[PDB]
Amino acid sequence: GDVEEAVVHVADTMRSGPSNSASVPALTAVETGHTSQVTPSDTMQTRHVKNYHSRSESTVENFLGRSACVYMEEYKTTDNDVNKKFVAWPINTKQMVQMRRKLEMFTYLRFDMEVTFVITSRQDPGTTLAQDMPVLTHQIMYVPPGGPIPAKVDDYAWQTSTNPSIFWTEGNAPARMSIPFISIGNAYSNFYDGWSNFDQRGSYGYNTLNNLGHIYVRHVSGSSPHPITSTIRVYFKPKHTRAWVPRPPRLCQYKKAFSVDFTPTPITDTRKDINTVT
Amino acid sequence: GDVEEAVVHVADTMRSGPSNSASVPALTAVETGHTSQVTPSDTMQTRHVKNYHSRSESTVENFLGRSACVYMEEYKTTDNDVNKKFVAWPINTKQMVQMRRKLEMFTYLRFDMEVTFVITSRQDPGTTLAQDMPVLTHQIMYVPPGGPIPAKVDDYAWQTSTNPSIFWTEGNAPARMSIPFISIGNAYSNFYDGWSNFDQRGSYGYNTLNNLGHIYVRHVSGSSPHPITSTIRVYFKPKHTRAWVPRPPRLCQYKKAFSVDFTPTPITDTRKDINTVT
Amino acid sequence: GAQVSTQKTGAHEIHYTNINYYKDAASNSANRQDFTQDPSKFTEPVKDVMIKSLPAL
Amino acid sequence: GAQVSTQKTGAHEIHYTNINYYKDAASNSANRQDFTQDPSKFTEPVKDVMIKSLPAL
Amino acid sequence: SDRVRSITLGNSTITTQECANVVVGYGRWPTYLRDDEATAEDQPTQPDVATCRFYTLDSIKWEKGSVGWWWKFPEALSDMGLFGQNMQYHYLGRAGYTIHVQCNASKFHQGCLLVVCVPEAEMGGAVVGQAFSATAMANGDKAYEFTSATQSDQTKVQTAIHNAGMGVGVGNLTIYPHQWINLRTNNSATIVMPYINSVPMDNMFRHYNFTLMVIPFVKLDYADTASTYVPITVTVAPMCAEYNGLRLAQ
Amino acid sequence: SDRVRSITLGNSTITTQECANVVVGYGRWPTYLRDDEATAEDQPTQPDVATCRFYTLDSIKWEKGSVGWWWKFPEALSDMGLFGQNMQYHYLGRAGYTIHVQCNASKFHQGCLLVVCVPEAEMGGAVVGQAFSATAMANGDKAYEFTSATQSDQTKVQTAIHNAGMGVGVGNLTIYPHQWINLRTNNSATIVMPYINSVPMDNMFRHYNFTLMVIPFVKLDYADTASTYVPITVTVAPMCAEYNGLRLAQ
Amino acid sequence: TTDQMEMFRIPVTINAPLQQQVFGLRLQPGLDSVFKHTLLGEILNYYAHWSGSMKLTFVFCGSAMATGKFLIAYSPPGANPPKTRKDAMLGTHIIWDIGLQSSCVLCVPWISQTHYRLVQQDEYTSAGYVTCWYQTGMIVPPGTPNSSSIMCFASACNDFSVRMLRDTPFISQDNKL
Ligand SMILES: CN1CCN(Cc2ccc(NCc3ccccc3F)cc2)CC1
Ligand SMILES: CN1CCN(Cc2ccc(NCc3ccccc3F)cc2)CC1
Repeated sequence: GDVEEAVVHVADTMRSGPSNSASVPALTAVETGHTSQVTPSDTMQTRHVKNYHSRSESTVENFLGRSACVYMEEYKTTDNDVNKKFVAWPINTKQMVQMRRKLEMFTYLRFDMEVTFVITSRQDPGTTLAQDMPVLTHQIMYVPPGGPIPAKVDDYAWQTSTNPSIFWTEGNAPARMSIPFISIGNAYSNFYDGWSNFDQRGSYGYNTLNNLGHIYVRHVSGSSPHPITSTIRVYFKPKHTRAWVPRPPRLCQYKKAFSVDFTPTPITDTRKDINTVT
Repeated sequence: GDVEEAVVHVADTMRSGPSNSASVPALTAVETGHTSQVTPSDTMQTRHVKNYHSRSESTVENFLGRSACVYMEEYKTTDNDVNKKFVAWPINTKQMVQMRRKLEMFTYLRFDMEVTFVITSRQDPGTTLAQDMPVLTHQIMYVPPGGPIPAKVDDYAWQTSTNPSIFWTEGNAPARMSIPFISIGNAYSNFYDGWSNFDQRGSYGYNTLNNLGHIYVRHVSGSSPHPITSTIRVYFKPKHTRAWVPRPPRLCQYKKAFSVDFTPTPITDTRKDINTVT
Repeated sequence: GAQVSTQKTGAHEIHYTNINYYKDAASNSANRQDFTQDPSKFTEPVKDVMIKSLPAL
Repeated sequence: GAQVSTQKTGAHEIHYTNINYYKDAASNSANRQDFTQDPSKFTEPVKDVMIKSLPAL
Repeated sequence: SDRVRSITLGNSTITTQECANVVVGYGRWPTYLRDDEATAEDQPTQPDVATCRFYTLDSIKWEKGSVGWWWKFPEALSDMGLFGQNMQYHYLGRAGYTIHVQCNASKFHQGCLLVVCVPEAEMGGAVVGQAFSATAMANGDKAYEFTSATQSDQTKVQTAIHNAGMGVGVGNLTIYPHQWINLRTNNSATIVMPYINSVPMDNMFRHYNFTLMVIPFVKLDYADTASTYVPITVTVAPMCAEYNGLRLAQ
Repeated sequence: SDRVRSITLGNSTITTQECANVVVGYGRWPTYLRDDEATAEDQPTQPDVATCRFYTLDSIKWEKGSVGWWWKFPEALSDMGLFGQNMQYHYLGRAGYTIHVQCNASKFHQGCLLVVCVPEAEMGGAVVGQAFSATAMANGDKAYEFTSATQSDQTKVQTAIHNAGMGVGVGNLTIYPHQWINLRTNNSATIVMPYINSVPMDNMFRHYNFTLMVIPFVKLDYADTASTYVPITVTVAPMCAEYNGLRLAQ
Repeated sequence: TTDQMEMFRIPVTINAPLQQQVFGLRLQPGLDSVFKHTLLGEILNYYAHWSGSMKLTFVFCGSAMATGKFLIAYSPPGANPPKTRKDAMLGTHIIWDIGLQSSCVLCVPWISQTHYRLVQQDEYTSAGYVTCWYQTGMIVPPGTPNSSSIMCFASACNDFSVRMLRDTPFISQDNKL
């Protein structure tokens, strides 16, 4: 009641001696699509070995359980262009190459999410920099699809009544939050070989299923006599992950954020000849 | 269940009286390589004494269980030279003399590690220093061997997806982390009397077994109108230590970070004559 | 309502406590202590079982 | 899952509790409470045992 | 008497009528690798008797001006009987050793030698920041000479005797397994060195497991005799040797 | 199927998908020497795995005009791996052998080979009353050629194929352990030869335990194909080998 | 290779010198160009250490009437790679006979001084070489092609493992997409 209490090493080698029989483990047929299950004990004499190695670090949970940057943008506290004083990003995981490739090794995924925000500020260069400004504060707002979108830093939409938001002050620890599995389907889909219209027309590819919403950021009320620039980095960390239908890793460099377009690439590098080993 | 519960003083002297017999504990023979086990009770009359002294502070765990600096370097927030705005250090324990000598008293070691980072900043001198800059932030990245290495402060490699990293803000406590035993062998080796190539050629010495990786540091996004210099100090603290095959302490001053080279040194200091005692 | 379970160590030569503070299961920490696996799905997708010793065909 | 053990004091003239919060044994604190030792390995490496009272040879 | 010892390995025997006790490494006797500690999968080869036998490694001359000598193993036995051949044909090796040093003189000679096995005896070059080849520190069974004065040639190791070529005090070498040959009461020293390394097995052509060192701590002296030098002989016998990973011969 | 065989010795394996049964000497499997039958007193050495493994002894070319070939053992393996070294360093030796001969051709080729192991295959010189050296009958792993016509050179053995160089009818060699390679239904022949001699052990450099002979009894024939010859390979694996009386290397 | 698909086929000819090497390669699954981009190499490049045995499977894609034998040998680390069949046959090897069963498996045993090896392999942690040689030669009847091809498959055994996750170097970007 006060307390309730709650490891699989790799397979061990086994002693094998000389053999002479009709059994032929070495010979098989790959045409069946079946990968041979032979072991070194079946083709050579071997000693008894106890293996304590474990595959703990190869689990999908651990493989994907690392925070990775997915988007970075800059906004100023004061400027002439209204659009340049706040950020508006449609959520998607295809912006950064490394995590994109990591995720694209599986066709369908289902996981919880942990989001962390890193914010830094710097004073813009100029002819006069002498000023005193108290600590700045920032607001992060999440707008599910179809909700109102602010058009300026001081718009009424920033008074969130249902939209979740975070207020953060510089000098403290980075902000963090958790997000459950929020897909209409039974699992996220990295790829979608299909169209939008039933007549096989319109948008094509994974761009059709991206309806996760938007994220907005602004300086709460800071407006310095001189410009100050801030940068925000977003990090995603899957939790409680499940994956299905593995795929081959991508060979060609990415070129578009919402398409699979690519350029043909050689299979691999070359060497002098088939016998060169040096 | 709610709670589960879980000292060796030095040997005591024993009363000894006058003796006259054929036994001769005082006489021995060092040629056997055996150190005599005689005690003062075996050569002089002694009283009974109870010793409460303990050798707790001489254990290897406590002897090596102190954090020591191993590397310090400086990088600037802004400068013309790209290579001067970030640090790239190959991990090794031979850089600082004191901890090097402490570790070199044993041939093989096996321990967990605790790493602490101390970061400080200062404004570079100049003709104009009036500026206002928010708090700075720093990123520490660890790259196992063979991984991609950034070539500039704003390189893509800084978007770690698998490489662990720490983001730290000035004014808070120093960053800390733990590292398990990460050697391919069964124990770390301070010395290696051997070569790299099987033909007894190439690299020689402990430089061959140093493949621990690299560490990189940068200012996240700070770029001041005027230069700012930062310094980072790295501290190592072994935990759960085991040691084998003690060696004599080094007598000659160190001269290379990856070699045992030295200059001959006198055994010890001199005195007027063999009888001088003043 | 505290869970006690073993932690990762070594073969030849160890308990930690965990408590949940939030009402949403999505807030828990990663459950990276599972090590079950079965490769027969991708390595032996055939219908008829084949004995390694016997000839393939 | 709390461990209770004695702390260092004096001969003539005392409990602390410890709990582990992380799943990795490398995160624990130093186990500097062990005081076992045996110098015979380096002081008596001979094959035949020699009695101190008896002559060496 | 306890001053008489006999050792029998393979088809060879060693008898000494004037000797001290036998030092056994760190109290550990040589033994074969266990099943739960090995890493290689294939069956090893244990050429017992063929390889586990004594091998006289040449002989030196002890003069009044001698300073010391050293040998490196297992390279010293690189071309000695079937041991050398098996070393050449296998990728991995593992074996303990029994070292016996002989040095006899009359009851009118005086001198003292230190016999010590230094595991991982890494050495520094004569000139700091200058590399040496694998010929200034090991060239088969031949013995290398320590020097009284500081070495000057950049092509060889620093031979300063007082620093033992490892930048440490020569007097502190007692820590390692060792024995003393005092001409007053001893003629031979015996040390049984078990296999010490950070890995279960290792290539025996790339790594020097340990170095033997013989240093006269009291210079030889005598008067009015026809004997001008005291020869010194070393004999070594691998024990519980097993090889692995057969391949073309190096 | 019974036409599939697999043999595993040491770190080498042989697989054949088209073969006949395996012939076992005189029904006796190779084995180690027993205690009540030995004569030498010292401990033997059994370098199992290091020496008990397959060794491809070069390859010949089968033409329309080929007559036959022979090899002598253990001299044929005199310089093959650790087997040769151990042979060189020991006075006495004893080991059985497993001989596998490979020869493959299409279903449009025709021919028949006789594979036979002749123990004590003593041979007579080309000229009666004229001695030959130990180079006209064995020079390592190289194969020697039989001749259709009567030999005339006095420096070599009588190579008349019909008499098998032993002054006996070639057709009667069936008495010895043997197998046939018929291209219609076979590609390999396997023979397990136990140790046969009048003494428990013998010097392996002075005595030829047995001779292998491959004789085409039906000449190779084919028509309209780009393949001009059928290569033939021999592979031999010592079994239960043990040596004795170590000494300097021959 | 003007045709990329040609990289997957190992040529073979009817009339070859009695002994002739078919191919040779270094056993560096995570670093060698041959294994760099395979399904196994890609996984390894996300890690730093690896251990265990490996499987190499060869399939003969010639005519049904063709026949031959091949010797495939694995040479542990050494000062020199093998140059002739006599040198190669001393190490671990298997004799492959081509018949109804069109595939043969060479299991590379895990022979190493350390429990683990670096993916970014160096001289210290070498792994050896793998080579293939003609055992008997390829013979064909009339009315068949004079050339054939072989293919190789790579995979890990059941005792394989990896550790120390790292970021792969094969993928990079210069600007935000
Ligand atoms: C294309 N991939 C599909 C999987 N999807 C996972 C995912 C789901 C939700 C979130 N939410 C991030 C968030 C946190 C806090 C406030 C607003 C937010 F949008 C992130 C990733 C990623 C895209
Ligand atoms: C030559 N000595 C050998 C022992 N080795 C111990 C050791 C092992 C690992 C680390 N890691 C430090 C670290 C922490 C966090 C991120 C990256 C890191 F590299 C330190 C010491 C020291 C060298």
